[PDB]
Amino acid sequence: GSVIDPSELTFVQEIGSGGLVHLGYWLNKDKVAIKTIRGAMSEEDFIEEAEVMMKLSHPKLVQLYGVCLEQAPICLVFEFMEHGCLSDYLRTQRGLFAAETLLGMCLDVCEGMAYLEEACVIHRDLAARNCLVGENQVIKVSDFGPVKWASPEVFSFSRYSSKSDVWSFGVLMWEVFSEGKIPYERSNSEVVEDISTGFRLYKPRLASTHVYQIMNHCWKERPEDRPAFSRLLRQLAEIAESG
Ligand SMILES: CCC(O)(CC)c1ccc2cc(-c3[nH]nc4cc(-c5ccccc5)sc34)[nH]c2c1
Repeated sequence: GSVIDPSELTFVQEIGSGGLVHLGYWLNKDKVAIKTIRGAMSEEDFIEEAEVMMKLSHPKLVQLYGVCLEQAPICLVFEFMEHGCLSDYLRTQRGLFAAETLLGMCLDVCEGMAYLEEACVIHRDLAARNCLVGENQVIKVSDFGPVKWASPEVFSFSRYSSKSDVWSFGVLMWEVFSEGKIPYERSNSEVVEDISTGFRLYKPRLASTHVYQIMNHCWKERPEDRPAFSRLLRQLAEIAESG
């Protein structure tokens, strides 16, 4: 449920585009991020994803205040994340990040994805662009309600599972350690044929041998050979404890 009246919301500034993302206030008190509809995408599916997001509670997942239904275009009322999009945050603060900080960001994404794995929810589009940065560099997973991030089962047979999101997490891990670099920067059919041949993303300078090894385990051809998010969480924690 959670229905918000349009008069309660106050639009301040446009902060994102795709629909549009606006910085605003709810009841003239709380800082909120308002996601308005474009056109493309169904109005019911946009609300169906919001109902799923409001039922999943984890400190590493973005929380929703409510939904505006009365006036069209309809909108989602999200909590405001101070530093915004992860991919953009990595590019702006490039060269200022330490290896420990970048690994800490990957552990935050893996925490939220381990919760979704147990709750049997497939993300379908896990990327650095769909991750948000809050206060004290805390990373939260969004849009949990593009073949570069897709696994061989997805771009050829459209088989979605928890192991296909593991492949996406491997590509996400590459974006973090490369400090916001575009993966396979190359057309869709060019990369889809490159992956099957045996070509993967190169080793980033900031990432270590143990970090890149975990990325390749996520990049395994067979879904069964890839480790689960629950296992990956403990493997990433072992690197942070030692080096
Ligand atoms: C310096 C970062 C800043 O420029 C500050 C205004 C910025 C830019 C963009 C965003 C977006 C957010 C944000 N907070 N919470 C959400 C949820 C979002 C969302 C978008 C699409 C689908 C689902 C959720 S975007 C967002 N905070 C920002 C902060």
